[PDB]
This record gives sequence, structure tokens and C-alpha cells, in this order.
Amino acid sequence: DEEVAALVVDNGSGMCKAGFAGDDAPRAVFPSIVGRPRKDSYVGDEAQSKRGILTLKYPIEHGIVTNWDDMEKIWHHTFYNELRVAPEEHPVLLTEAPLNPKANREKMTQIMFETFNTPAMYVAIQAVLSLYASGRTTGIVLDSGDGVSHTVPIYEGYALPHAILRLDLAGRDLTDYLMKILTERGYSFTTTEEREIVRDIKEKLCYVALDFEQEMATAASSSSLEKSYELKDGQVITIGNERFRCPEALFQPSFLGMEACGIHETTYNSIMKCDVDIRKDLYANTVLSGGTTMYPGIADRMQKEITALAPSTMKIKIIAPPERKYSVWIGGSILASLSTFQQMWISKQEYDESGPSIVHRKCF
Ligand SMILES: Nc1ncnc2c1ncn2[C@@H]1O[C@H](COP(=O)(O)OP(=O)(O)OP(=O)(O)O)[C@@H](O)[C@H]1O
Ligand SMILES: [Ca+2]
Ligand SMILES: [Ca+2]
Repeated sequence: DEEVAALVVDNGSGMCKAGFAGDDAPRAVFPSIVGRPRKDSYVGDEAQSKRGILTLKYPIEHGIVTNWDDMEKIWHHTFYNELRVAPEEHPVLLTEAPLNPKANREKMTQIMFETFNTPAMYVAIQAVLSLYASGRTTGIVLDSGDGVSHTVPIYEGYALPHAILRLDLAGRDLTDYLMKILTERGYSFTTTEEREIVRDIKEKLCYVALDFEQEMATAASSSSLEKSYELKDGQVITIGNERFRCPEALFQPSFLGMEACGIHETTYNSIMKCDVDIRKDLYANTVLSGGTTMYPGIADRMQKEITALAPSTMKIKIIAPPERKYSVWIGGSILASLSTFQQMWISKQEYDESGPSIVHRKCF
């Protein structure tokens, strides 16, 4: 093979996923955190490990880069520590959030070519990559991560900006809500250390009820839904209706004091903002992606809720790939490996010729 390996980097609000194009899974996954004393800068797992003596910064907020100096440190960490490669020796495919500001796209481009000297690079919308990973070029993606959720209508490979909706309700909000209701139960989960424990409980024992009220009634009249969780010190606690009450906030944000529509309504509203001619394709291809869509039972619940909102004659189909926690990254691996995509990379030559703004023409 004459070609060097291409890198695929998916930066998220809570976790970054990095690897090599062609692989079926990322080689490294670490927290999107940079810390400095309360080496001078700590990044990823080590930063989390030593958070006690550091002041942490989160470069990506709600999917958007807001601290470029620390974002640069996360990328440096990715190349040299996690993947152990030299960026000037490999093309790099980066991911971005839906509706990412123009100026941000140009900044990412300039940094890759001028700071890391990448031989080539490209930036793709996260939701679009997840759609590709499911074998589709048309459909609507509900991407819910740790800091933000988006409903992104995509037609023939192109996202529709006017119909994209953003919901600032995701994994982090759900973790804190579980800490709250478990505390109301009689336990006490309030510290940063305890937040990590509860995040684990959430990922291991939570689920989406098909019928909220019936589930609440079953939990109130029996112990059939209770599950046990063992703490490090050995204490075993019980989780009951909290198991499904936590993710229920996705469908009813008022539980969190938010007036926003739930994920089902948001999905429906995005579809209605699209041209009537493509709505049926979207209803028949609603794909879930992101860690927060991993809850058991979420696909069937979405099927039920959307069916209730859409015309009775509409064919509804919810797709929930088993590997959807990393579908964004996998889609990127697939894209960067495609024969027809090789001509799409922005080369150092092209960057030198057109500058940062070339990203708007090359990465549409
Ligand atoms: N099995 C699971 N069940 C529920 N939540 C889960 C599960 N696995 C992971 N999560 C949650 O998914 C979130 C992280 O997912 P993801 O990596 O998609 O987000 P991100 O890309 O870091 O952030 P964002 O996309 O908001 O910018 C965390 O809140 C985590 O607790
Ligand atoms: Ca993400
Ligand atoms: Ca409400």
C-alpha cells in the first residue's frame, strides 16, 4: 500500500473518540477535559484521575468548541499520546456539530494545516456520519450525547440547516437528575465523585418505559422492577422507579424544569420544517445515535410517540444500531476509506492556494 493511514477524530462535549480509518472501532476514547494545577497541562484520563489538584476546563460546550487554546491541547494529546502518530504524516478527518458557526470551521482548518501541518484534512457533520454508518444517505438523525441533542434531517447526503433543531438536554442533565431522585429516595449522591458513580448506575440499570404511568404503578405495588447496585465499599443499594424516571426526562423535559419539547416532539417538528415531499423518507428512516440513545426500550418508545404525532397513514420506522454509541466515529472510518472520497480531502496544496475559507466549498 502506498497510502499512509488516515486518522478519524470525533470530538464530543464529554468524550473524544480517535482511531484509524478502516478500523471498525476507535482505538482510543477519553474525556474531553484539560486541566492545570490549582507537565503543566493534563488531558484526558490523567486529567480526570488528578482532578483533585487541577482546575478543569471543558473546551467543547454543547458540541461547539469554545476554548481554542485547550482544544489545541486535546488534539495534541490525541496524536502524540493516544494514537502515537505524527499528524504531519497522516490525513485527518474531523467531526463537527450541526449548525457549527462558519468562523469555527475555518479555525479548525487553519489549526490543522498551520499548527499540526496535516498533509490533508476534512470536516464532516457528526449526524451525517452516523447516517452513513447505518448504510443510508437519507433520513433524520436524533443525536444525543453528553452535552447536547440534535434532530438533523438529511437528504441525499446533505443536512438541511433550516430544519435542524437543538435541545440542550442530554447525558449530563440525566446523570444529575438521577443523582437528585436517588437522593430524594433516601440516599445521598451529590459530590463529583458520586456523580461518576451515578453515571455508571445510569449506563448500567436505566431504561425507557413504554408506558410511564403503568411502569410507575408496577413499581409502586411490587419489587419486580428493582435492581441492586454494589458500591466500591461493598454497600448494596436499590434502584427502583428511578431506573426509568431518569431517561423519561428526554420525553418530558418539565421534569427538569425545562419548557422545551421532548425528543419525540423535536424530531417531529424537524420533519415538519422540511419540504413535504421528503417527510415520508424521514419518518421511515429515523436513526438514533449517541451514548444517550443507548437506553434499553428507547427505540420502541420513540416508535410509539412518533406514531401518535404523525398522520395515521404514515409508515414509521426507528433504527437503533447496536453500535450507535460510536456510529459517528465508525461513519467517519467508512467515509475516509471510500474510493470516491479521496478526491474530497482538502490537501495542503489547496489550503496554501485558497486559505481557511476553502472549507466552505470543500466541506459542504
Ligand atoms: N448505555 C448507556 N446508557 C445511557 N447513557 C449512556 C450509555 N453509554 C453512555 N451513555 C451516556 O452517553 C453520554 C456520552 O455519549 P457521547 O459520547 O455520544 O457524547 P459526546 O459526543 O461526548 O457529547 P455530545 O455529543 O453532547 O457533544 C454520557 O452522558 C454517557 O453517560
Ligand atoms: Ca458527539
Ligand atoms: Ca413540558
